[PDB]
Amino acid sequence: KSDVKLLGAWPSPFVMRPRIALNIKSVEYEFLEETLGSKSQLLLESNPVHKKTPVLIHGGKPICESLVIVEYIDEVWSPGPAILPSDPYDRALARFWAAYLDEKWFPTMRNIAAAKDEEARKALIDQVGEGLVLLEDAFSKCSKGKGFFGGDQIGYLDIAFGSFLGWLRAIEKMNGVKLMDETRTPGLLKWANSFSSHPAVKDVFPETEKLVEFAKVLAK
Repeated sequence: KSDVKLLGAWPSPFVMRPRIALNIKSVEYEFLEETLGSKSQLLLESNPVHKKTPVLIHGGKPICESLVIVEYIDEVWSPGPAILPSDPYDRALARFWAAYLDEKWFPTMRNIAAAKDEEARKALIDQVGEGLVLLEDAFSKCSKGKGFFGGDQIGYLDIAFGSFLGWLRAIEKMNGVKLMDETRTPGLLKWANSFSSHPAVKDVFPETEKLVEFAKVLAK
């Protein structure tokens, strides 16, 4: 446990990702929580560049960036279940879509809240919805009719996309929209229960109402 420490604000999609990976590999670790109102001194010297979490500390060495940490964990604990696909092409697709999610989709969803007008807001929501259609199609190709983006087994892209599910539902609820439905995202609807119920996920997965009430705390 003391060999592996995870620095993280909570709740957070990015912090959730290494927690799931560690769970998949059955790795004991201590969770160091960053508390609201200040950056810890350990954070400031572990991640001096970005000053944010997650930071995995493995034998007093810091690894930053949530996806970089997931692949680090996959590689170091290579005995355990594979997190990334084994085929080079499948891995490239998995990395491609996680990058899309982090650089384009989630920033767009998070911008909804800051929209100035109802037109701007609607535009953003439409864009989040179109990204889901893209992700439904990616799920079809990646899953091959199995449970997960990773196939029969939870994988890297499940972790990247699933980490945001709680925030997707909160923003759906708070904006009064259904972005993920049976007509346009039937596979993702099913996968979202498979993911959130997964043994390596369910104890670190947030109640939607929790995140809604928490967004209201943050509003300061």
